[PDB]
Amino acid sequence: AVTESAPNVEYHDVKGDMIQSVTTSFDDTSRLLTWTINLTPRQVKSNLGALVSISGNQETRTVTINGKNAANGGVAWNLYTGESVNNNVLRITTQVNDTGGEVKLGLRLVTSDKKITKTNLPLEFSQVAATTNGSWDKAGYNTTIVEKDTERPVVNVPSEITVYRGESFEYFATVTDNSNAFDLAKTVVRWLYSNQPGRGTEWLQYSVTQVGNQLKVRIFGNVPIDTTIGDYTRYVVATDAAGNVNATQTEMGNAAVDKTSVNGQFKLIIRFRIKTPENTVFVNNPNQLTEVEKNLVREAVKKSNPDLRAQDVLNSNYVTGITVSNNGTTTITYRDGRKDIIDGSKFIDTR
Ligand SMILES: [Ca+2]
Repeated sequence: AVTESAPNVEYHDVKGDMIQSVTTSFDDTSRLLTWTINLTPRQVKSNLGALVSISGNQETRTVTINGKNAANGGVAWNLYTGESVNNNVLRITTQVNDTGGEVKLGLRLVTSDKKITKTNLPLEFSQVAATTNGSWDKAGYNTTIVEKDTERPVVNVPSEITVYRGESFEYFATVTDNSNAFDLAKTVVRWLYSNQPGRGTEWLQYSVTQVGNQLKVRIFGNVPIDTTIGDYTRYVVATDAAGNVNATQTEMGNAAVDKTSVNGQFKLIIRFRIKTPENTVFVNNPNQLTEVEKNLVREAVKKSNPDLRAQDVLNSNYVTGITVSNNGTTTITYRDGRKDIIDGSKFIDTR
């Protein structure tokens, strides 16, 4: 990624008459730094010369003057020469090391109708007339470049997010990073296969905010009353400013196949919200229900839970999935093997 910036002015000779403005553009992929120096000499002349100093954390790659590669005059300072035009640009590109930190650029600039050489460059305004006899400038700039960030961001998400059919939910994840700088657009909640909430869970929504040095990820939505009961693996995948991700596409795929976990993974569990019958079932002996009575009990649980479909229980069969004990305690075993238990005494009276 790129960032375009304007560096600090460390020093500038008030008697300079060339530099119009300086900007910087850093590419954090290549870690190339570009210093752009816009020039409007009062005395254009034919030739432009630039004595360039850079901090030890940079090493020069390219220097262009008026769009063309500058002749390298050679050597703390290095001479570059090229064409002088009234609206000119000197562009200096450096490789920044891995550390980054404060970067500096120093400049001694001239125009001249003479060939500009290392023996004839003036070091101060007062020596200009006797040497290059044109325009002159003298400045130093500084700015700060981030350290190379190779450490992935870390998501903290509940290991399990449980939601209920017919109800809304809201959970929260957090992301941190050593750089404390993130890419919120590339921070998502998704299933394995694509950047989408996933087939069967299209209702899964999220939003991302930066709160201080953390990301706050809201995971929320409304669960349809007829969505599939069971569990799903989903992933919080966050990207830092440098482009590091907590879990890569390859890693997610391996984790899904091997049944292992990645940072940011959670299990999304969809549950039915069970309701105890309010309608009383009357039995002969509350400790030994007859088979006829157990069927009354199953029907009453079905009545009190009308959104519980055959396909929602074990083996898609109400008789298999809703079992009733000798004391009328009812177990509802769902298609996924999870279960709810209703105490029989809650809704069973002795006749
Ligand atoms: Ca990082």
